[PDB]
Amino acid sequence: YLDRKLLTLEDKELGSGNFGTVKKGYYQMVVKTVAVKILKPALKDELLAEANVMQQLDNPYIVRMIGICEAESWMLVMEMAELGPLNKYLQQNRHVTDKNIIELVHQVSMGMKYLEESNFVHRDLAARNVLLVTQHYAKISDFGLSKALRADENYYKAKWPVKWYAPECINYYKFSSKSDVWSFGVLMWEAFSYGQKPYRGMKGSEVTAMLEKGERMGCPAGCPREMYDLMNLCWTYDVENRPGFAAVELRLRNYYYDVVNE
Ligand SMILES: N[C@H]1CCCC[C@H]1Nc1cc2nc[nH]c(=O)c2c(Nc2cccc3cc[nH]c23)n1
Repeated sequence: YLDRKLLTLEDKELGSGNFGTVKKGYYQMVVKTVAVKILKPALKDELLAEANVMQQLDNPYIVRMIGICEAESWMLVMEMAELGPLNKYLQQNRHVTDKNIIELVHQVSMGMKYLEESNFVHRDLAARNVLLVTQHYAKISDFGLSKALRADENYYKAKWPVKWYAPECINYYKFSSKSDVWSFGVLMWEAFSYGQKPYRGMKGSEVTAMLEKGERMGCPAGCPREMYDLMNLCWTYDVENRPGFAAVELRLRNYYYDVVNE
């Protein structure tokens, strides 16, 4: 699809994953600054599946794909989020206000509400997969594990990011928008913890044991009671009683407007 002659890549890598590297580039559309996933048979199919998901999505809070290019390696060219991953940003900017964190996490809930309405499951929702366009504009990224739900099912049956996964994912291998809501609760905890890793010092098996005991991570320092209450609701054990994204986004929206009033 894209013309390799129209793409100029920077040598430095922004990041990496088993897929390969993420590099900054420029594409001749005006010129568009881009982030490019560069592959490093199954990997090619995985990148094309990621591209196929992104092609179907159109929302202000989800990273846009520009196109694909088959050159020195398969490349997935996407819009650039200049400020990078949310967890890293907050670790480096410890004075971002609680109001600003709520604004950003609410934007992610708006993107996830759209994803749920579209019947896609993200399956890797975590602060490392929320990118900042500006200090006030967040977008969801990294659709490599995402799936388009079948017309007749509300779940996808499957190394996993265990600390972000709901009990039904671990126990029954079933991934739904409600499974993404559980991950969104962990993402909220990460955001209010300024990008600290969740379940510090614990093995995945210890986390599963902790959750089975009805125990949950505590309230981050300075996190508003209302936001902690929402994280706990996202962490409802029984998938059937857990809220969907419409309910989560509404709670965040109303709380953000309350904060804005001051
Ligand atoms: N989850 C991230 C981090 C883990 C590995 C994978 C990596 N993935 C992505 C996917 C992306 N998709 C679309 N646009 C992006 O900009 C982008 C992206 N930018 C990005 C990453 C890291 C640092 C910086 C600094 C500026 N931009 C950065 N990182």
